[PDB]
Amino acid sequence: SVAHGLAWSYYIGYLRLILPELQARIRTYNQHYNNLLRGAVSQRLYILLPLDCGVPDNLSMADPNIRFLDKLPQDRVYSNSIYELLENGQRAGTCVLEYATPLQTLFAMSQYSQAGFSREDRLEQAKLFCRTLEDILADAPESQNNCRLIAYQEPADDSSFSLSQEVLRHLRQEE
Amino acid sequence: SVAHGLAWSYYIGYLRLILPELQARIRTYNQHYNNLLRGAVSQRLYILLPLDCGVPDNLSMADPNIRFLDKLPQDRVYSNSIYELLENGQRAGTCVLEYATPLQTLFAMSQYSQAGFSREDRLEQAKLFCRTLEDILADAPESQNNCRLIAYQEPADDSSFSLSQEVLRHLRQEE
Ligand SMILES: [Ca+2]
Repeated sequence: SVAHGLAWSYYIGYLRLILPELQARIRTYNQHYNNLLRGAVSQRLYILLPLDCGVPDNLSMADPNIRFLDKLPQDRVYSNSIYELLENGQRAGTCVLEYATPLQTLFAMSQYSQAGFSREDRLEQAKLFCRTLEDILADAPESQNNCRLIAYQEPADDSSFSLSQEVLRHLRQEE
Repeated sequence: SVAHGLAWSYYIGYLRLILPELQARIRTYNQHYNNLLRGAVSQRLYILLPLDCGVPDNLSMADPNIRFLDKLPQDRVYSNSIYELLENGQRAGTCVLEYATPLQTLFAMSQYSQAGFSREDRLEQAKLFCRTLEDILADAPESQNNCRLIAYQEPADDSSFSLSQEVLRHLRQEE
């Protein structure tokens, strides 16, 4: 099961490094664009976990209601992004939002014949990745409340899917 | 069984990306950065895989007989390093050398109390990581002939082990 290693690597190699100073970075950003914003950038890292492992390199196309606002400023250096979430045509929220890159690995594997990795396998591992990461975060309260996991599938009944609504539903669980 | 995911992530997200253009960068380098007495750089990525997962944040400080020579120059950016290997003071070879970074993840895990991840578990995963990666590489020849995995365990009598000697053993049996 690749999911297990993938989740631990993601946590140990990335989340555990960046989450500690996140709260300070967004704050610094908030203080300096407070004139322009008011409608402060919310504080947690929102991690998108599309279970179909479909990962554009751009929420700048994923949803008309998600719009790139700005780069969150400040071996590995971290390029986080701030986005506004619209609803009813209005800005309804702003948050640091990104895809869980290990889902790309799972996707690449399923596309790599020698991996012997079926579509059923990939989805199952994606689910296992999400679950494992949740368990990891559960045991690190400090990190668990510095980020939010947003896992989703697009509906079978080809009714319309809203990535922004998915994000907003979590973002409103807090405040 | 974190080793599974670590190996696949390392292959998909790094090795399979970098190995395709390795021999080109090495060829290119073996001239256009003219240094009179510089020796030819060997053709493959040599990857250090200590089973104890002990990765120094350097590479030279583990062994004075491994000496940094140059950065291998390159749409992502990659940091690879060239070293000369000494034997009785003499230059016995020149190669592109680095540690397998996923072993750092295994070491960090064993240090992370809540992982429930012991030194014994770490060694088991380290071996599995090597075996898994070797298996992956075997079914990807165009990438297997471009790198060499150097897995080793260190004898309790450290006077009986030299990291440079280990690299040299592999370096000597090839082109
Ligand atoms: Ca010893």
